[PDB]
Amino acid sequence: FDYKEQLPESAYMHQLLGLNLLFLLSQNRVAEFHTELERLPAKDIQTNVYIKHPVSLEQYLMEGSYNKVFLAKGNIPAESYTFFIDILLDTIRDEIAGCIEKAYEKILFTEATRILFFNTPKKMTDYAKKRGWVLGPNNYYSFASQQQKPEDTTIPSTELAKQVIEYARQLEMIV
Amino acid sequence: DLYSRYKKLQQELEFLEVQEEYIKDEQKNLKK
Amino acid sequence: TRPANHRQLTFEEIAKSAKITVNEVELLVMKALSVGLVKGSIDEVDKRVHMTWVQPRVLDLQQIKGMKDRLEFWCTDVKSMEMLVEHQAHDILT
Amino acid sequence: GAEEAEEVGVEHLLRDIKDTTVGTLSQRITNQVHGLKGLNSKLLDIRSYLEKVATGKLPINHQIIYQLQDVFNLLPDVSLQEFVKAFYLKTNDQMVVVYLASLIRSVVALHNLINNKIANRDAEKKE
Repeated sequence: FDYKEQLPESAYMHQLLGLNLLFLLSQNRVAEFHTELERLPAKDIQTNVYIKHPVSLEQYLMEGSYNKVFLAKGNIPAESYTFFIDILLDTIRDEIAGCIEKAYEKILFTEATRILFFNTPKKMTDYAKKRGWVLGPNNYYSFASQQQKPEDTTIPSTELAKQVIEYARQLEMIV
Repeated sequence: DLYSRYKKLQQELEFLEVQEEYIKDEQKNLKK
Repeated sequence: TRPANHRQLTFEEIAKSAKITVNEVELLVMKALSVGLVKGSIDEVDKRVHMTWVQPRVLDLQQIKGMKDRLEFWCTDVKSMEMLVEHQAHDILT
Repeated sequence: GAEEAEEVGVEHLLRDIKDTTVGTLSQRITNQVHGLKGLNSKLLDIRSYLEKVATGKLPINHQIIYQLQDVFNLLPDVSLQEFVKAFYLKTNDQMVVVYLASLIRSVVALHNLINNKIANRDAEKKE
Protein backbone atom coordinates (compact mmCIF):
# COMPACT_ATOMS: atom_id res chain seq x y z
CA PHE A 1 0.00 0.00 0.00
CA ASP A 2 2.78 2.50 0.72
CA TYR A 3 5.10 2.41 -2.31
CA LYS A 4 2.26 1.41 -4.66
CA GLU A 5 2.73 4.65 -6.63
CA GLN A 6 6.06 3.48 -8.08
CA LEU A 7 5.48 -0.24 -7.54
CA PRO A 8 3.24 -1.98 -10.09
CA GLU A 9 0.10 -3.85 -9.08
CA SER A 10 1.31 -7.24 -7.86
CA ALA A 11 -0.59 -10.19 -9.33
CA TYR A 12 -0.46 -12.10 -6.03
CA MET A 13 -1.31 -9.05 -3.90
CA HIS A 14 -5.07 -9.64 -3.77
CA GLN A 15 -4.65 -13.35 -3.03
CA LEU A 16 -2.29 -12.67 -0.13
CA LEU A 17 -4.53 -9.90 1.22
CA GLY A 18 -7.46 -12.31 1.18
CA LEU A 19 -5.22 -14.82 2.93
CA ASN A 20 -4.54 -12.24 5.64
CA LEU A 21 -8.26 -11.50 6.00
CA LEU A 22 -9.07 -15.22 6.25
CA PHE A 23 -6.32 -15.64 8.87
CA LEU A 24 -7.79 -12.75 10.87
CA LEU A 25 -11.11 -14.59 10.70
CA SER A 26 -9.39 -17.78 11.88
CA GLN A 27 -8.10 -16.06 15.05
CA ASN A 28 -11.45 -14.35 15.80
CA ARG A 29 -9.83 -10.92 15.39
CA VAL A 30 -12.85 -9.67 13.47
CA ALA A 31 -12.38 -6.07 14.64
CA GLU A 32 -8.94 -6.08 13.00
CA PHE A 33 -10.46 -7.96 10.06
CA HIS A 34 -12.86 -5.12 9.21
CA THR A 35 -10.18 -2.44 9.66
CA GLU A 36 -7.84 -4.28 7.29
CA LEU A 37 -10.71 -4.91 4.87
CA GLU A 38 -11.43 -1.17 4.74
CA ARG A 39 -7.91 -0.66 3.35
CA LEU A 40 -8.96 -2.31 0.08
CA PRO A 41 -10.91 -0.36 -2.55
CA ALA A 42 -14.66 -0.89 -2.36
CA LYS A 43 -14.73 -2.41 -5.87
CA ASP A 44 -12.52 -5.49 -5.44
CA ILE A 45 -14.29 -6.27 -2.15
CA GLN A 46 -17.39 -7.23 -4.15
CA THR A 47 -15.51 -8.11 -7.36
CA ASN A 48 -12.20 -9.84 -6.65
CA VAL A 49 -12.72 -13.48 -5.67
CA TYR A 50 -9.69 -13.52 -3.35
CA ILE A 51 -11.36 -10.75 -1.31
CA LYS A 52 -14.95 -11.82 -1.97
CA HIS A 53 -14.48 -15.24 -0.34
CA PRO A 54 -13.24 -14.10 3.12
CA VAL A 55 -15.77 -11.27 3.49
CA SER A 56 -18.61 -13.60 2.49
CA LEU A 57 -17.28 -16.13 5.00
CA GLU A 58 -17.37 -13.40 7.66
CA GLN A 59 -20.97 -12.58 6.75
CA TYR A 60 -21.93 -16.25 6.99
CA LEU A 61 -20.16 -16.61 10.34
CA MET A 62 -21.83 -13.52 11.80
CA GLU A 63 -25.33 -14.29 10.52
CA GLY A 64 -25.06 -17.94 11.54
CA SER A 65 -24.93 -19.68 8.15
CA TYR A 66 -22.59 -22.37 9.47
CA ASN A 67 -23.44 -24.78 6.65
CA LYS A 68 -22.23 -22.18 4.16
CA VAL A 69 -19.15 -21.72 6.37
CA PHE A 70 -18.37 -25.43 6.00
CA LEU A 71 -19.13 -25.31 2.26
CA ALA A 72 -16.65 -22.44 1.89
CA LYS A 73 -13.85 -25.03 2.07
CA GLY A 74 -14.80 -26.50 -1.30
CA ASN A 75 -14.79 -23.24 -3.28
CA ILE A 76 -11.68 -21.58 -1.82
CA PRO A 77 -10.13 -19.03 -4.23
CA ALA A 78 -6.66 -20.58 -3.93
CA GLU A 79 -4.88 -23.55 -2.38
CA SER A 80 -3.04 -21.30 0.09
CA TYR A 81 -6.43 -20.45 1.64
CA THR A 82 -6.74 -24.09 2.75
CA PHE A 83 -4.78 -24.00 6.01
CA PHE A 84 -6.56 -21.09 7.70
CA ILE A 85 -9.89 -22.71 6.78
CA ASP A 86 -9.17 -25.61 9.13
CA ILE A 87 -8.26 -23.14 11.87
CA LEU A 88 -11.71 -21.61 11.48
CA LEU A 89 -13.48 -24.97 11.30
CA ASP A 90 -12.38 -26.12 14.76
CA THR A 91 -14.11 -23.03 16.13
CA ILE A 92 -17.29 -23.52 14.10
CA ARG A 93 -18.09 -26.92 15.60
CA ASP A 94 -17.55 -25.63 19.14
CA GLU A 95 -19.72 -22.66 18.17
CA ILE A 96 -22.44 -24.83 16.60
CA ALA A 97 -22.79 -26.99 19.71
CA GLY A 98 -22.97 -23.75 21.70
CA CYS A 99 -26.15 -22.97 19.80
CA ILE A 100 -27.46 -26.53 20.16
CA GLU A 101 -27.25 -26.39 23.96
CA LYS A 102 -29.19 -23.12 24.14
CA ALA A 103 -31.57 -23.51 21.19
CA TYR A 104 -32.42 -27.22 21.02
CA GLU A 105 -33.88 -28.56 24.26
CA LYS A 106 -33.22 -32.13 23.05
CA ILE A 107 -31.75 -33.48 19.80
CA LEU A 108 -31.27 -36.99 18.44
CA PHE A 109 -27.78 -38.49 18.41
CA THR A 110 -27.64 -38.92 14.63
CA GLU A 111 -29.62 -35.71 14.05
CA ALA A 112 -26.56 -33.63 15.00
CA THR A 113 -24.40 -35.50 12.46
CA ARG A 114 -25.21 -32.96 9.76
CA ILE A 115 -25.56 -30.20 12.37
CA LEU A 116 -22.10 -30.77 13.87
CA PHE A 117 -20.64 -31.79 10.48
CA PHE A 118 -19.15 -35.00 11.86
CA ASN A 119 -18.20 -37.76 9.42
CA THR A 120 -17.68 -40.73 11.76
CA PRO A 121 -20.27 -41.52 14.47
CA LYS A 122 -17.28 -42.33 16.68
CA LYS A 123 -16.18 -38.69 16.34
CA MET A 124 -19.38 -37.80 18.19
CA THR A 125 -18.44 -39.70 21.35
CA ASP A 126 -15.10 -38.01 22.10
CA TYR A 127 -16.44 -34.55 21.28
CA ALA A 128 -19.46 -35.22 23.51
CA LYS A 129 -17.40 -36.30 26.51
CA LYS A 130 -15.21 -33.24 25.92
CA ARG A 131 -18.42 -31.17 25.90
CA GLY A 132 -19.85 -33.19 28.80
CA TRP A 133 -23.13 -33.93 27.00
CA VAL A 134 -25.41 -36.29 28.92
CA LEU A 135 -26.47 -38.86 26.33
CA GLY A 136 -29.96 -40.25 26.81
CA PRO A 137 -31.16 -43.84 26.44
CA ASN A 138 -33.28 -42.85 23.41
CA ASN A 139 -30.21 -41.45 21.58
CA TYR A 140 -31.32 -37.97 22.70
CA TYR A 141 -28.92 -35.43 24.19
CA SER A 142 -30.84 -33.62 26.94
CA PHE A 143 -29.73 -29.97 27.04
CA ALA A 144 -31.82 -28.98 30.05
CA SER A 145 -29.73 -26.01 31.18
CA GLN A 146 -32.05 -22.98 30.82
CA GLN A 147 -32.95 -23.37 34.52
CA GLN A 148 -29.95 -21.09 35.16
CA LYS A 149 -32.17 -18.13 34.23
CA PRO A 150 -31.08 -14.47 34.63
CA GLU A 151 -31.96 -15.22 38.28
CA ASP A 152 -34.75 -12.73 38.84
CA THR A 153 -35.36 -14.67 42.07
CA THR A 154 -32.84 -12.30 43.69
CA ILE A 155 -33.43 -8.55 43.99
CA PRO A 156 -30.19 -6.58 43.41
CA SER A 157 -30.97 -4.45 46.45
CA THR A 158 -27.36 -3.31 46.83
CA GLU A 159 -27.17 -1.94 43.27
CA LEU A 160 -30.62 -0.33 43.53
CA ALA A 161 -29.70 1.27 46.85
CA LYS A 162 -26.48 2.59 45.30
CA GLN A 163 -28.41 4.10 42.39
CA VAL A 164 -30.97 5.74 44.69
CA ILE A 165 -28.19 7.07 46.93
CA GLU A 166 -26.57 8.54 43.82
CA TYR A 167 -29.88 10.24 42.99
CA ALA A 168 -29.94 11.68 46.51
CA ARG A 169 -26.37 12.90 46.03
CA GLN A 170 -27.17 14.57 42.71
CA LEU A 171 -30.14 16.24 44.43
CA GLU A 172 -28.33 17.38 47.60
CA MET A 173 -24.54 17.24 47.08
CA ILE A 174 -24.76 19.90 44.33
CA VAL A 175 -24.36 22.70 46.89
CA ASP B 1 13.80 38.11 36.71
CA LEU B 2 12.43 34.81 35.41
CA TYR B 3 12.77 33.00 38.73
CA SER B 4 11.12 35.84 40.65
CA ARG B 5 8.18 35.82 38.24
CA TYR B 6 7.86 32.02 38.44
CA LYS B 7 7.94 31.98 42.24
CA LYS B 8 5.46 34.87 42.44
CA LEU B 9 3.13 32.96 40.12
CA GLN B 10 3.45 29.87 42.32
CA GLN B 11 2.60 31.90 45.43
CA GLU B 12 -0.33 33.51 43.60
CA LEU B 13 -1.69 30.08 42.63
CA GLU B 14 -1.43 28.81 46.21
CA PHE B 15 -3.07 32.00 47.51
CA LEU B 16 -5.90 31.56 44.99
CA GLU B 17 -6.41 28.00 46.22
CA VAL B 18 -6.59 29.28 49.81
CA GLN B 19 -9.09 31.95 48.77
CA GLU B 20 -11.33 29.45 47.00
CA GLU B 21 -11.30 27.10 50.00
CA TYR B 22 -12.21 29.99 52.31
CA ILE B 23 -15.00 31.10 49.96
CA LYS B 24 -16.49 27.61 49.89
CA ASP B 25 -16.37 27.43 53.70
CA GLU B 26 -17.99 30.85 53.97
CA GLN B 27 -20.80 29.78 51.64
CA LYS B 28 -21.32 26.65 53.74
CA ASN B 29 -21.71 28.72 56.92
CA LEU B 30 -23.64 31.55 55.23
CA LYS B 31 -26.38 29.07 54.35
CA LYS B 32 -26.75 28.27 58.07
CA THR C 1 -38.57 -29.10 62.40
CA ARG C 2 -38.79 -27.88 58.80
CA PRO C 3 -37.04 -24.61 57.91
CA ALA C 4 -39.16 -21.60 57.03
CA ASN C 5 -38.47 -22.12 53.32
CA HIS C 6 -39.95 -25.65 53.42
CA ARG C 7 -42.99 -25.29 55.70
CA GLN C 8 -45.37 -26.70 53.05
CA LEU C 9 -46.43 -30.02 54.55
CA THR C 10 -48.01 -32.52 52.18
CA PHE C 11 -51.19 -34.26 53.32
CA GLU C 12 -49.31 -37.57 53.06
CA GLU C 13 -46.62 -36.34 55.45
CA ILE C 14 -49.12 -35.34 58.14
CA ALA C 15 -51.15 -38.52 57.63
CA LYS C 16 -48.06 -40.72 58.00
CA SER C 17 -46.58 -38.81 60.94
CA ALA C 18 -49.83 -38.55 62.93
CA LYS C 19 -50.98 -42.13 62.15
CA ILE C 20 -54.24 -40.80 60.68
CA THR C 21 -56.02 -41.19 57.37
CA VAL C 22 -55.45 -38.59 54.66
CA ASN C 23 -59.09 -37.47 54.58
CA GLU C 24 -58.88 -36.62 58.30
CA VAL C 25 -55.68 -34.56 57.99
CA GLU C 26 -57.54 -31.37 57.10
CA LEU C 27 -59.71 -31.66 60.21
CA LEU C 28 -56.60 -32.06 62.37
CA VAL C 29 -55.13 -28.88 60.90
CA MET C 30 -58.45 -27.17 61.62
CA LYS C 31 -58.04 -27.89 65.32
CA ALA C 32 -54.44 -26.68 65.29
CA LEU C 33 -55.62 -23.58 63.45
CA SER C 34 -58.62 -23.01 65.72
CA VAL C 35 -56.80 -23.39 69.05
CA GLY C 36 -53.96 -21.15 67.88
CA LEU C 37 -51.15 -23.71 68.05
CA VAL C 38 -50.10 -23.01 64.45
CA LYS C 39 -50.92 -20.44 61.78
CA GLY C 40 -51.30 -20.87 58.05
CA SER C 41 -53.67 -22.17 55.41
CA ILE C 42 -54.74 -25.38 53.68
CA ASP C 43 -54.56 -25.89 49.91
CA GLU C 44 -56.81 -28.94 49.59
CA VAL C 45 -56.55 -28.94 45.78
CA ASP C 46 -52.82 -29.68 46.00
CA LYS C 47 -53.26 -31.56 49.32
CA ARG C 48 -50.78 -29.27 51.09
CA VAL C 49 -50.69 -27.21 54.28
CA HIS C 50 -48.88 -23.86 54.15
CA MET C 51 -47.71 -23.38 57.72
CA THR C 52 -46.35 -19.92 58.52
CA TRP C 53 -46.11 -19.80 62.33
CA VAL C 54 -45.49 -22.18 65.22
CA GLN C 55 -46.12 -21.97 68.94
CA PRO C 56 -42.69 -21.16 70.41
CA ARG C 57 -41.27 -24.05 72.40
CA VAL C 58 -38.57 -24.70 74.99
CA LEU C 59 -35.19 -24.91 73.27
CA ASP C 60 -32.05 -26.77 74.28
CA LEU C 61 -28.71 -25.06 74.83
CA GLN C 62 -27.45 -26.30 71.44
CA GLN C 63 -30.55 -24.87 69.76
CA ILE C 64 -29.84 -21.58 71.53
CA LYS C 65 -26.28 -21.71 70.16
CA GLY C 66 -27.64 -22.22 66.65
CA MET C 67 -30.01 -19.29 67.18
CA LYS C 68 -27.03 -17.19 68.29
CA ASP C 69 -25.19 -18.20 65.10
CA ARG C 70 -28.21 -17.06 63.08
CA LEU C 71 -27.98 -13.77 64.99
CA GLU C 72 -24.27 -13.62 64.09
CA PHE C 73 -25.10 -13.86 60.38
CA TRP C 74 -27.90 -11.31 60.80
CA CYS C 75 -25.55 -8.88 62.57
CA THR C 76 -22.97 -9.33 59.82
CA ASP C 77 -25.57 -8.47 57.17
CA VAL C 78 -26.83 -5.44 59.11
CA LYS C 79 -23.31 -4.11 59.67
CA SER C 80 -22.35 -4.64 56.03
CA MET C 81 -25.39 -2.77 54.76
CA GLU C 82 -24.91 0.03 57.30
CA MET C 83 -21.32 0.51 56.15
CA LEU C 84 -22.47 0.41 52.52
CA VAL C 85 -25.05 3.15 53.10
CA GLU C 86 -22.57 5.25 55.09
CA HIS C 87 -19.90 4.95 52.38
CA GLN C 88 -22.16 5.58 49.38
CA ALA C 89 -23.95 8.58 50.92
CA HIS C 90 -20.98 9.97 52.87
CA ASP C 91 -21.09 13.38 51.18
CA ILE C 92 -24.80 13.95 51.88
CA LEU C 93 -24.83 12.32 55.33
CA THR C 94 -25.47 14.87 58.07
CA GLY D 1 -40.81 16.49 73.27
CA ALA D 2 -40.76 20.17 74.12
CA GLU D 3 -43.16 23.00 74.81
CA GLU D 4 -43.15 25.97 72.43
CA ALA D 5 -41.08 28.19 74.74
CA GLU D 6 -38.97 25.21 75.81
CA GLU D 7 -38.29 24.44 72.15
CA VAL D 8 -37.40 28.10 71.56
CA GLY D 9 -34.91 27.98 74.42
CA VAL D 10 -33.44 24.68 73.23
CA GLU D 11 -32.98 26.05 69.72
CA HIS D 12 -31.31 29.13 71.20
CA LEU D 13 -28.94 26.83 73.09
CA LEU D 14 -28.48 24.58 70.03
CA ARG D 15 -28.19 27.49 67.58
CA ASP D 16 -24.52 26.92 66.75
CA ILE D 17 -24.33 23.13 67.12
CA LYS D 18 -27.43 22.17 65.14
CA ASP D 19 -26.93 22.20 61.36
CA THR D 20 -30.23 22.83 59.57
CA THR D 21 -28.73 23.38 56.10
CA VAL D 22 -29.03 19.66 55.33
CA GLY D 23 -32.03 18.97 53.13
CA THR D 24 -34.97 16.80 54.07
CA LEU D 25 -33.76 13.93 51.87
CA SER D 26 -30.36 13.91 53.59
CA GLN D 27 -32.15 13.95 56.95
CA ARG D 28 -34.21 10.88 56.01
CA ILE D 29 -31.14 9.03 54.74
CA THR D 30 -29.33 9.85 58.00
CA ASN D 31 -32.41 8.55 59.82
CA GLN D 32 -32.07 5.31 57.86
CA VAL D 33 -28.38 5.09 58.79
CA HIS D 34 -29.25 5.66 62.46
CA GLY D 35 -31.95 3.00 62.25
CA LEU D 36 -29.44 0.54 60.83
CA LYS D 37 -27.01 1.38 63.64
CA GLY D 38 -29.71 0.99 66.29
CA LEU D 39 -30.86 -2.33 64.86
CA ASN D 40 -27.25 -3.55 64.81
CA SER D 41 -26.85 -2.50 68.45
CA LYS D 42 -30.06 -4.27 69.49
CA LEU D 43 -29.10 -7.43 67.61
CA LEU D 44 -25.65 -7.32 69.21
CA ASP D 45 -27.24 -7.03 72.66
CA ILE D 46 -29.42 -10.05 71.90
CA ARG D 47 -26.38 -11.94 70.60
CA SER D 48 -24.39 -11.10 73.74
CA TYR D 49 -27.25 -12.33 75.93
CA LEU D 50 -27.42 -15.57 73.94
CA GLU D 51 -23.64 -15.96 74.26
CA LYS D 52 -23.88 -15.56 78.04
CA VAL D 53 -26.76 -18.06 78.15
CA ALA D 54 -24.87 -20.64 76.07
CA THR D 55 -21.82 -20.57 78.36
CA GLY D 56 -24.05 -20.69 81.45
CA LYS D 57 -23.38 -17.16 82.71
CA LEU D 58 -27.16 -16.66 82.73
CA PRO D 59 -29.97 -19.22 83.02
CA ILE D 60 -32.34 -19.92 80.16
CA ASN D 61 -35.22 -17.48 80.63
CA HIS D 62 -37.66 -19.56 78.51
CA GLN D 63 -39.45 -16.25 77.76
CA ILE D 64 -36.74 -14.43 75.82
CA ILE D 65 -36.32 -17.63 73.80
CA TYR D 66 -40.07 -17.63 73.14
CA GLN D 67 -39.84 -14.07 71.83
CA LEU D 68 -36.72 -14.85 69.78
CA GLN D 69 -38.44 -17.76 68.03
CA ASP D 70 -41.20 -15.36 66.99
CA VAL D 71 -38.60 -12.80 65.88
CA PHE D 72 -36.84 -15.33 63.65
CA ASN D 73 -40.18 -16.57 62.31
CA LEU D 74 -41.12 -12.99 61.38
CA LEU D 75 -38.08 -12.72 59.08
CA PRO D 76 -39.69 -12.47 55.63
CA ASP D 77 -38.56 -14.44 52.60
CA VAL D 78 -37.48 -11.87 50.00
CA SER D 79 -36.67 -14.65 47.51
CA LEU D 80 -40.31 -15.51 46.79
CA GLN D 81 -41.43 -15.02 43.19
CA GLU D 82 -44.60 -13.16 44.19
CA PHE D 83 -42.72 -10.82 46.54
CA VAL D 84 -39.98 -10.17 43.98
CA LYS D 85 -42.51 -9.37 41.25
CA ALA D 86 -44.46 -7.08 43.59
CA PHE D 87 -41.25 -5.33 44.69
CA TYR D 88 -40.14 -4.80 41.09
CA LEU D 89 -43.56 -3.45 40.10
CA LYS D 90 -43.60 -1.08 43.09
CA THR D 91 -40.05 0.09 42.41
CA ASN D 92 -40.95 0.85 38.79
CA ASP D 93 -44.13 2.64 39.91
CA GLN D 94 -42.03 4.90 42.14
CA MET D 95 -39.27 5.29 39.54
CA VAL D 96 -41.68 6.61 36.91
CA VAL D 97 -42.79 9.26 39.41
CA VAL D 98 -39.15 10.07 40.18
CA TYR D 99 -38.50 10.36 36.44
CA LEU D 100 -41.43 12.73 35.94
CA ALA D 101 -40.28 14.88 38.86
CA SER D 102 -36.70 14.98 37.55
CA LEU D 103 -37.88 15.88 34.03
CA ILE D 104 -39.99 18.74 35.38
CA ARG D 105 -37.04 19.85 37.53
CA SER D 106 -34.75 19.88 34.49
CA VAL D 107 -37.23 21.94 32.47
CA VAL D 108 -37.64 24.42 35.34
CA ALA D 109 -33.85 24.66 35.63
CA LEU D 110 -33.62 25.41 31.91
CA HIS D 111 -36.23 28.14 32.40
CA ASN D 112 -34.13 29.57 35.24
CA LEU D 113 -31.06 29.54 32.99
CA ILE D 114 -33.11 31.34 30.32
CA ASN D 115 -34.11 34.04 32.79
CA ASN D 116 -30.54 34.41 34.07
CA LYS D 117 -29.10 34.76 30.57
CA ILE D 118 -31.80 37.25 29.55
CA ALA D 119 -31.20 39.33 32.68
CA ASN D 120 -27.44 39.32 32.11
CA ARG D 121 -27.86 40.36 28.47
CA ASP D 122 -30.24 43.17 29.45
CA ALA D 123 -27.90 44.41 32.19
CA GLU D 124 -24.92 44.45 29.83
CA LYS D 125 -27.00 46.07 27.08
CA LYS D 126 -28.15 48.98 29.24
CA GLU D 127 -24.56 49.41 30.48
